[PDB]
Amino acid sequence: TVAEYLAFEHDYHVLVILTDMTNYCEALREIGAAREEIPGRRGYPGYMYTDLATIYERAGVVEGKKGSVTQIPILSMPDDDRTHPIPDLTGYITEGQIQLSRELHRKGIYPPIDPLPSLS
Amino acid sequence: MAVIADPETAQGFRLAGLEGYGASSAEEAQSLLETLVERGGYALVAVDEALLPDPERAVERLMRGRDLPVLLPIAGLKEAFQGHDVEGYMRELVRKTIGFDIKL
Amino acid sequence: VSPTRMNLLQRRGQLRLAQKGVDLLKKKRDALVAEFFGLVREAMEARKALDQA
Repeated sequence: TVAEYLAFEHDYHVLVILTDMTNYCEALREIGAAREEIPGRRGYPGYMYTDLATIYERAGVVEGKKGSVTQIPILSMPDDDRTHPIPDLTGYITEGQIQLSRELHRKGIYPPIDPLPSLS
Repeated sequence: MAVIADPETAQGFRLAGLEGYGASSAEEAQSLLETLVERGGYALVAVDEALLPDPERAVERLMRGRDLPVLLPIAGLKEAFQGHDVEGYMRELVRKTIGFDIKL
Repeated sequence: VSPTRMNLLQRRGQLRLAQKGVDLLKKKRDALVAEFFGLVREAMEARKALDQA
């Protein structure tokens, strides 16, 4: 809310950093299990896609205005698993991803960005 | 070519255009065959079985990566009158090669 | 490995290929043994002629 206000009222160029979406999804699953929703794949509620889309899709540039909003979410694939529900859905929403590599990290390489599973 | 054998046969090898020499010991043979295979302008050298049975234990360190000089045990001066046990040799060969003693 | 039914199928296919590779290697080795024994006879024959020469 604050970001969209700044960008599309005072023409700032904003950069949003959301520091862990995994904890967000944990809170979501908790409040969704207390209510007994039809679950998704590992107990995550069935509407988690729509819920995350209402956050990620609040970015971009508007025609006829000078501001902009750019998002850099950060999320930790649980067992380095690209098919876990959270990274899976987030990849289905955002435009590409920057995926880090543990093998490159073990060789002392920084930043351990392997270019093959990344995308923009 | 080259042969590390008794100098009396060495002259016959010279008659066959093959320089040869020897001094009747494994250690001296292994010593100078180092130069011989460094001065290895030929593709094969022979050594009697009595000098040392296996030249691989000797030249294997210096011939590494290179394959031209083939080395083999050849009958000696005792075998000049007696002969050789051909089948025992082949059989102890296939023993280590295909794992077991066969063709018995 | 990510546990999915698709991964299970892929791993099963891998197992099938592994076995069908083992048996092929075995057939090749059998051919090699045939060739090797065919060579050993003429090898000892050349050794015989060398001894008598």
